[PDB]
Amino acid sequence: PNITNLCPFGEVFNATRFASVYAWNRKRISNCVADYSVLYNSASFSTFKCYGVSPTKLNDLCFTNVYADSFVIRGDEVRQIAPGQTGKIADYNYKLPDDFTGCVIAWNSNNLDSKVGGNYNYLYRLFRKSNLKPFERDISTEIYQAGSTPCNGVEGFNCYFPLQSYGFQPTNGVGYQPYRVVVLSFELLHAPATVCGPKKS
Amino acid sequence: IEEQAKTFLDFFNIQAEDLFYQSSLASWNYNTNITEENVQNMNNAGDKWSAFLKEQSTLAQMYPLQEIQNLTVKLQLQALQQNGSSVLSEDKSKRLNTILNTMSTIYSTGKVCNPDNPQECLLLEPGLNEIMANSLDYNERLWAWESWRSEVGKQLRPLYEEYVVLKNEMARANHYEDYGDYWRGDYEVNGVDGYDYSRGQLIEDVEHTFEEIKPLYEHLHAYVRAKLMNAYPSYISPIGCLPAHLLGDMWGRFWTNLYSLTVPFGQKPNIDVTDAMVDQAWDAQRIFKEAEKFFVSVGLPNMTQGFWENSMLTDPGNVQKAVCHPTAWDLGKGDFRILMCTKVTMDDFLTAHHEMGHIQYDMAYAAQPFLLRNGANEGFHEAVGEIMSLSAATPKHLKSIGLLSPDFQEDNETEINFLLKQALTIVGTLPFTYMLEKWRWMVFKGEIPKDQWMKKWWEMKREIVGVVEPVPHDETYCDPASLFHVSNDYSFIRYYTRTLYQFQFQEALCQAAKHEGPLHKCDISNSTEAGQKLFNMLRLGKSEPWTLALENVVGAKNMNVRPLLNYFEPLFTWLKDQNKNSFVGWSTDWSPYAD
Ligand SMILES: *[C@@H]1O[C@H](CO)[C@@H](O)[C@H](O)[C@H]1NC(C)=O
Ligand SMILES: *[C@@H]1O[C@H](CO)[C@@H](O)[C@H](O)[C@H]1NC(C)=O
Ligand SMILES: *[C@@H]1O[C@H](CO)[C@@H](O)[C@H](O)[C@H]1NC(C)=O
Ligand SMILES: *[C@@H]1O[C@H](CO)[C@@H](O)[C@H](O)[C@H]1NC(C)=O
Ligand SMILES: *[C@@H]1O[C@H](CO)[C@@H](O)[C@H](O)[C@H]1NC(C)=O
Ligand SMILES: *[C@@H]1O[C@H](CO)[C@@H](O)[C@H](O)[C@H]1NC(C)=O
Ligand SMILES: *[C@@H]1O[C@H](CO)[C@@H](O)[C@H](O)[C@H]1NC(C)=O
Repeated sequence: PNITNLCPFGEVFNATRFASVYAWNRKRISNCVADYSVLYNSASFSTFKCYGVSPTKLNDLCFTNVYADSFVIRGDEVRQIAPGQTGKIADYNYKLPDDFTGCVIAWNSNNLDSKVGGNYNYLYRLFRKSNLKPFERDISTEIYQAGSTPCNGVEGFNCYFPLQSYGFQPTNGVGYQPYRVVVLSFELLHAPATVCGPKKS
Repeated sequence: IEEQAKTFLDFFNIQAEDLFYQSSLASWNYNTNITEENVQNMNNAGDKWSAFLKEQSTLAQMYPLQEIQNLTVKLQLQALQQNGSSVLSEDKSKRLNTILNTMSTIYSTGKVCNPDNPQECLLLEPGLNEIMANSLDYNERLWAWESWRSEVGKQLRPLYEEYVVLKNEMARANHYEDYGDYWRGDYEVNGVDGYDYSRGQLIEDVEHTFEEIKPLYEHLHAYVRAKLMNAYPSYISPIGCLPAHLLGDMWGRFWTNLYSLTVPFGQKPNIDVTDAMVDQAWDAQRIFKEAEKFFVSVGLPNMTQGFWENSMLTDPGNVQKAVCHPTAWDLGKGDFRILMCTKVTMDDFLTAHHEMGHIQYDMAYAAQPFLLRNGANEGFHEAVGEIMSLSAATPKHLKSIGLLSPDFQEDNETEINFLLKQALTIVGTLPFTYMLEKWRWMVFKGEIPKDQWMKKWWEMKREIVGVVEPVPHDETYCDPASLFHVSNDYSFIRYYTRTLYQFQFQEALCQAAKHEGPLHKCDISNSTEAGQKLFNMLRLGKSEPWTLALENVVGAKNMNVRPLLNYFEPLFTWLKDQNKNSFVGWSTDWSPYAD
């Protein structure tokens, strides 16, 4: 029982920079034996919820396609990263399917992402003409027309730039603090390639 | 259409949260360390915040209020659509701001000079207030009192007149009959199926409720007069108005400083536990933690980490000037804090409960949309803070938390001393608030001609309050402007309405708590039913009519005095026998300068 490639989860979770939620990252995971128990028992997450296979039961399965979606959101938006949810993020920045097979993991990054004077680097979409499909990413930035008068790509009465920044500051209360979110999406497809849990003696 | 306004308010709330936070944080920084740098930063943040509000109130006019059916949009938008003083021409606007700053300046440079040694000047804060609170020399008290109306009062008179005119033009431009009518809009409710309230009803309710409490006041007056005559013999008439300068302060607003002369049973000890705090080595943290427990015990949330980590709970670390005057803060973005340079004393114990009560109200409505994040009306915020303090003060509480000895014997005489102190603090101020607002409203409405302003003031102080000012001042004076709120543009009626809301709340919650005795012996800290009952209202902010907020907490759609009377009924019962051998009420023909 030797140790093989375990997949670069370190680059998923303890990555330096995270994406804006409106333009979330999509990272492919493959060709390895991945231990998920070690994320669960790290006790380093505020949120660790599965809609699919339990956090330590993932270790008894093989998947062919594992994807890690990642981004930064406000703490009060953490509850929206789930199947069946609606809201500013769930409706048009990032949406999980009602039949999602994976797990959503999140943690407080106030000491990493908040800045004195305000961290305005992270963006979310405030407006979209329609809601996103599950796992859809839309990073187009035309000026959003709210009114009936045709808007010629110019901010004005009833016409708004669709993306707005956050303003993360060290003394924001909980819920206005930034959170780093990783979503692990699991698929079983048909290819000579897997992501497996560990062998037991 | 509502749809476009909805989109707009969502966009507005996303901007407003950040700019308000920057401004609030800049003001906070100033208040914890007074220095020019922080002044410059709060002033700059304040100006871009006002500029933002003006740009948004301009955009807001393109969303006709009448097309919006939902209240959360209609109310937030109506709040944003007010044009304020922008309705005034550029010259009238800058002139009014100049006047307001000038009036604040005259009051603020609050000094008078003593003819005994003209180069020696007194300030209002130390000095004149110290004389009015502690000296028993009729003549010293009289000079100090007059010197404030002369000097500061007289200097303000010509500004006050221009002020009234400019404010009425502004109010009319915004479709109010006058500025008093503008202020009364804070209690106005419309289009809510019976929870509606017309601005003119504030006057009817204030006048009605006032008449109903006069008997408590008349007996308090007679009792106090009987006692002050032994401090100021010859000077006070047995059947008259008390001279204004003999009431304990510069305006005759509180009768609290007279307590030491009027103490019912001077042979009995008080419940001032400060010595216990000293023997038990309590510090500021203990004081705030006991206050936190009060709130936790009733079912309210605990304080946030930001509160415990960032608050100025003690004197500043270096020899710094800071605004130590106690106050709660809400910066936006869930950042809650307090400023209070706490000393180990019962007064700060009670203050900590008062301000934390304000924080709990701010936390409860934190989830409301930004323009609705305030109390139901101007008197609600303080009414909540006052009930938390009132409960913390009872001997029942104090002995239960190990602060007052468990062997303390509370009896009839103790209860009376307690209630009189409270009456001097509460009952004795209602006619002041009532009289002042009634007078200012008549001034703003144009009912009192500019050359009859002091004439009416003096007559009303004798007929309503029962106090006679010792000097027959001319119309060159503006004695009401000698008070902070009058010269600095504040409404005052909030104190009248707050007091009555306070007692209605205390009664409703003591009933929820199943208290079995009189209201002054009530402690609701162990009642989670009372906690939830109040909470359900606190969480609403301004999203609902204040009249509904009262139905939810007290079972009423309006204010009442019966709970005030019930709180003090046993004091009253006692006063009724104390005055059986004397005149109750007062004559207004007598004055201390009559001859
Ligand atoms: C977390 O950070 C630590 C730092 O040593 C690193 O070793 C680890 O691989 C990172 N990632 C995870 C998923 O623990
Ligand atoms: C004084 O206010 C300034 C604002 O820059 C702050 O940086 C400084 O630490 C404060 N001084 C003290 C002694 O708190
Ligand atoms: C106000 O907004 C709320 C949002 O849930 C909506 O339910 C309510 O119906 C709106 N008011 C009216 C009168 O439509
Ligand atoms: C303020 O709003 C009112 C609402 O009708 C409008 O009539 C008035 O002209 C506006 N004033 C300014 C200064 O924009
Ligand atoms: C607040 O947190 C403290 C931490 O121990 C807890 O003991 C207390 O009961 C909490 N209060 C509430 C209302 O949850
Ligand atoms: C003391 O208690 C007795 C009980 O009968 C009561 O009659 C008496 O009036 C009380 N004393 C005072 C000052 O109220
Ligand atoms: C009421 O006081 C008792 C006295 O110890 C205390 O134990 C109890 O916890 C208090 N009630 C609540 C809800 O904390």
